[PDB]
Amino acid sequence: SSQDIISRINSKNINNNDSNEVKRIKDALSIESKERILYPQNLSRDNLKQMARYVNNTYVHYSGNAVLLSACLHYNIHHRQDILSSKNTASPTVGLDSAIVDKIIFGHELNQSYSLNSIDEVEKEILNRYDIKRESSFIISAENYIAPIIGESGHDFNAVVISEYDKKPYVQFIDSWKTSNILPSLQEIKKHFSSSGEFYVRAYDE
Ligand SMILES: [Cl-]
Ligand code: NA
Ligand code: NA
Repeated sequence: SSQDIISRINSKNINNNDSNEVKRIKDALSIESKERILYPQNLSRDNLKQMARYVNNTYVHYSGNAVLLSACLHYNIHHRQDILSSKNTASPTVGLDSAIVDKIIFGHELNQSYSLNSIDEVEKEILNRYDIKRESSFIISAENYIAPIIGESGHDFNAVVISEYDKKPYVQFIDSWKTSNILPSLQEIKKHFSSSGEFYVRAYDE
């Protein structure tokens, strides 16, 4: 599947209004294809921390862009391998659309949920999907995430359902961009939102 990403990134069939965005992705993205030991089928919380650390290969003093980081991490989780990572030096906020990122990484726009009104409701929706279909990995899009200095802004992050021995499955939120706290608790991540709340969930399906 990594070779498909390479084919799409380099293709000539791109509207030149998108070519700058695609060049930004190309410059940021690294693809490690060497055959290595996979992560386990049943992921641990520790596995998620290692995966989140891997995707964010930005230079010191650069933050990268959450839309690209979250897509990379989602892709890696899906394949149970550290394949994609970002060294993006471009803006954390502007110049990357989730639609273009999804087309590049996954080969299509991912289907988004209906809008959810709180991170609590996100958690419940994800647990519902896990209960019914055992869907366990998602990209979360938030409309009014409070980022340092800039304030309310769109933000993408991840969530994975972790199933530990003899414990109820729980949602682990993962924010590979927020390197101060890459595995926030619900309570912690809620601090970054006021009531101005809108969230969407999406996931890659093969
Ligand atoms: Cl910014
Ligand atoms: Na950095
Ligand atoms: Na935090």
